[PDB]
Amino acid sequence: EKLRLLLNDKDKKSFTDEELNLFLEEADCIYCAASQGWILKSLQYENTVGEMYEYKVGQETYKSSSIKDLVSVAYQNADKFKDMCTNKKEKGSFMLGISTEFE
Amino acid sequence: EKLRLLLNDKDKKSFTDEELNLFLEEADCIYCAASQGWILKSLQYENTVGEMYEYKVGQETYKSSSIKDLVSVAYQNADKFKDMCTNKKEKGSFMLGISTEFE
Amino acid sequence: EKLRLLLNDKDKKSFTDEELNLFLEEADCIYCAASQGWILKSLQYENTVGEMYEYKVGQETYKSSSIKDLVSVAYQNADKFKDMCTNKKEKGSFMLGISTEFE
Amino acid sequence: EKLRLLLNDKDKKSFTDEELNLFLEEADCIYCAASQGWILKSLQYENTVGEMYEYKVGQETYKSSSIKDLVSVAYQNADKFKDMCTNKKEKGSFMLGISTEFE
Amino acid sequence: EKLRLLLNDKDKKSFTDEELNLFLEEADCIYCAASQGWILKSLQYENTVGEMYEYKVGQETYKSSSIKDLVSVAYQNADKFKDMCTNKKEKGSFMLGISTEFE
Amino acid sequence: EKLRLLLNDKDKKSFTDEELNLFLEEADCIYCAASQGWILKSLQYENTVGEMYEYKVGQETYKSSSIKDLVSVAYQNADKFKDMCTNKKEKGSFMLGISTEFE
Amino acid sequence: EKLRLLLNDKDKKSFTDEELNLFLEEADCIYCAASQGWILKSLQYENTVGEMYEYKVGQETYKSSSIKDLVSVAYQNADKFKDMCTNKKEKGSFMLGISTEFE
Amino acid sequence: EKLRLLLNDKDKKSFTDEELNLFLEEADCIYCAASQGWILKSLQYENTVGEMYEYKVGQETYKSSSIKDLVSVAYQNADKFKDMCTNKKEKGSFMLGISTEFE
Amino acid sequence: INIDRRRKDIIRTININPTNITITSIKKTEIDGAFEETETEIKCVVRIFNEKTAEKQISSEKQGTFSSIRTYGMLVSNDVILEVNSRDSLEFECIYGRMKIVNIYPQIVKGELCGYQCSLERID
Amino acid sequence: INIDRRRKDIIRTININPTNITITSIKKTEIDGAFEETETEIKCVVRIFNEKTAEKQISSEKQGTFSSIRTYGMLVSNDVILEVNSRDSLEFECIYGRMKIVNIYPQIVKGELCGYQCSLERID
Repeated sequence: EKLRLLLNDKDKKSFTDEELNLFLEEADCIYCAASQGWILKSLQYENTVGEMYEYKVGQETYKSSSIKDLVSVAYQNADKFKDMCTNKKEKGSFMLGISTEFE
Repeated sequence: EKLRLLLNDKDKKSFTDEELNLFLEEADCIYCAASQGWILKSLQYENTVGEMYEYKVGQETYKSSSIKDLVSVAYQNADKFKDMCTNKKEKGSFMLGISTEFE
Repeated sequence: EKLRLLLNDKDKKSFTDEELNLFLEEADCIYCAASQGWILKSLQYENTVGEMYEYKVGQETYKSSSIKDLVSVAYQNADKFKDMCTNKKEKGSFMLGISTEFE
Repeated sequence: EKLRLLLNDKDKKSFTDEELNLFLEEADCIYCAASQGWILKSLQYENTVGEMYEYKVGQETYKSSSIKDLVSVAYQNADKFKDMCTNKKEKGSFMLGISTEFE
Repeated sequence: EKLRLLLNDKDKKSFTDEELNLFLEEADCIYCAASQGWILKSLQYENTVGEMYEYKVGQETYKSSSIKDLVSVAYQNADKFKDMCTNKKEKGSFMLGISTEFE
Repeated sequence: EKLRLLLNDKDKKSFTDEELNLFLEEADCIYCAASQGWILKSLQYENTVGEMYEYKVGQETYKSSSIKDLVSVAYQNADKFKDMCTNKKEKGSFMLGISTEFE
Repeated sequence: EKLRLLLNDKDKKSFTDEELNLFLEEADCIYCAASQGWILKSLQYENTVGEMYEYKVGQETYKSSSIKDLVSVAYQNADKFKDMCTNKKEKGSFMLGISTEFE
Repeated sequence: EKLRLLLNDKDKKSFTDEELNLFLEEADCIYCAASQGWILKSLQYENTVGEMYEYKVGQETYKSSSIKDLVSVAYQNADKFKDMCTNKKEKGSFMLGISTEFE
Repeated sequence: INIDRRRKDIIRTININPTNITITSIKKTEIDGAFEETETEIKCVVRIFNEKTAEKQISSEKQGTFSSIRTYGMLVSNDVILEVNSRDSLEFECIYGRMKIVNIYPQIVKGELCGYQCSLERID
Repeated sequence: INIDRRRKDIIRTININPTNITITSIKKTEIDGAFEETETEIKCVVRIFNEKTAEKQISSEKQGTFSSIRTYGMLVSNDVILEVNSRDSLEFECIYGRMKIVNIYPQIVKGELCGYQCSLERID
């Protein structure tokens, strides 16, 4: 199932199936749709991990990766998926003939 | 619904949908509207993170990404959307024929 | 309403309405007016957030973004609005003919 | 077994056999499957290390490599396998004859 | 009003209005006057920040941007106004004719 | 009054009026004289703010801009006044026409 | 014994013997096999020395080399063995006497 | 007066009047004398700051600019005086005629 | 520092993690060589935080047993004037023991009060 | 700080090195000027950590000898409400000596409780 593959290309439940179907309809190849999904997922880090990357309270301190690093990783994933899709699409160089009638 | 697609292309709760419709009617492609809206979103951070980006109270220390980093990610989102729109609009090179009158 | 659109494109309550009308008078395109407004808003940071960017008192430490970061972000916003206006007005390259009268 | 060789060529316990067979049937050479699977593995780090990469509890402190380093090594593995596949397919330069027809 | 425009461009009321009028008399354009006034304003930061920019008394610790950063923003403002005036005065390239004499 | 204009082009009560009018006699353009005064003022920082830029006594810490930063700012001011003088005197490029007598 | 030579080149007790035989069967030159083994050994560091490179507990702080340094050194070893293999295969430049039949 | 003009042009009360006069008869223009005297003053800092540039006694802490920064500013002063003197001597380009002899 | 900067900082800090409080003030006044107590109540939104890693003291005797700890600080805005003396007290009902305002550090800028930094005993 | 992050952090860090326990609560209630005790038990998965470096105090007199150290902390999620008081106690039979919850710091975010930071004595 294409949608299951796309979820496995995006670490599963952050979107709902309607968005995934819309992405698949956006581009025929799954990897371009996955790249677009990754770009859109990079937006959602503003809520998943807010700007507060580090905090200390009581005897506990937790230092999460800042939002810039996470979006950088998301864009890197999107770029890799786009490159893989173009690799699937792009063909090599060619040389062909020419002919025009004459009399 | 293109309004819903835009609200997906941004975060959902920080704007009134009427000015989103204003953006939508101000530009044909929705991605340009989303990019402009992301710049508008970037404008907000001067209050949130400009005033105070890391503070300490007693034993509690809270840190968040600077205004530079948050504005950087917001501009990155806007420029990625602009590039996506331009690639949707662009077309490859061509080779056309010339023809002029003569007798 | 043009004034509301400027007051959203340029964050609100730093300026007064007659000043905004003067800005819109200075340039027909709203984005040039917003760019100028942002540039003259960056000057306000000398008062809203003085040179004192960090201070510890008692058991509270607050670290605001320095004036250089805020004014740099304001200049980025101004440059982005100028770029948006130039993209709005600019037309592409194109050929034309020449015709010289001759007996 | 090709599936066994793939499970060796990347980590072993983190994926079900179905999606590995999916990778195997996606591309002919197993190294391409290993590279794609390594990128898919690299996706996982948004949860494990993105949410927290170093934390302190009482006198206990724990630090781990940030998400940037982990995805860097994962992408390095994927790219190395891609290069390995291409070199396996690579062939040297050649010099061939031409044969037209004439009478 | 010209004096009010200068008092707005330059941050309001650090200098006597009479020498502001002197600046206005120096150059007709308001923007050149504002740029020169901003350099003159930058001159004063020596007293404010040169001899002390971060100090600590008892528990209280106060820090402010160095003299170099404040002078940098002030010079950036002056240079920006200079650029604005020059672009206001500039004119595009164009082609012209020639007409000599002969008999 | 030229002397007051110079005492505003460089901060006050550090030079006696004989030095000021000597500078003015040295160069008609008051900005060149102000640049000369500013470079000569840069030497004063050896006394006004000695090499000791930071010290702590008891529970009272003071940190001042180093002498290098102050002289750098003074030289920057002198260069800006020199540039203003050059922009005042300099005229643009232009063509001429030669004519030589001949029989 | 070739397997002993590889298990001394590629450090021992990581892989079992049959896959070493597979490595040797994959490439006649033992150094290419050792490079292959090293690149596949670099994946083992994800388990032997996890992402957690440093920790403190009680009165024991242990700082180990991060996974990035270990995998980088493994790649250095693989590249060194690849270069040594190519050095074994390498032959110098050549010039030969071309000829062709003719009447 | 040349001796007084030099004692102004270099920071006062560091050299005997004999040495200053020696500089005066050394070079025609007083600015070259000031530059050389500034180099000679720069020589002094080895004793003042080479042996100690930041010390701490008890609670009290004292820091000063390193010898590198101080000799740097002194050399900057000397070099700037030298350049200013050369610029005073500097003259622009010229076009001159030629007049040979011929019967 | 400006007064408005401090006001913004304290109000923001209180509003990150505010808690509604009902401080009950019991002021002792000398009357004929003894005290007459006038109990008054006030309400203030307040942020509570850890200032010290202190240890819980227990004081058991024939008068009774009570255990207090000095861990928790407290930060409150300028909206209400507070004063704690030997003869005055300010306490309130937190669900985890009653807190008691031991000391009040008034955050003053240029002689203008802008908020109180405070320290508490959480009397169990 | 959004509360969900605090909850996720506490649940994770508990799950990094969890230990099952059976906290037994003995709550004294005043009855006719004396205490009536009601013993209850609760189970929680909890992480135990060092929070101080301290020496083992030893108390030895005619009542009996017991030695306690006040180094170990504790971190427990929001799943169960805990209260330790002058009249209430919480203990659990961990091997290597009985543990006793001296103090409970409640981790509150915007007035909603999402875990307790906690301190222990290891009564040998």
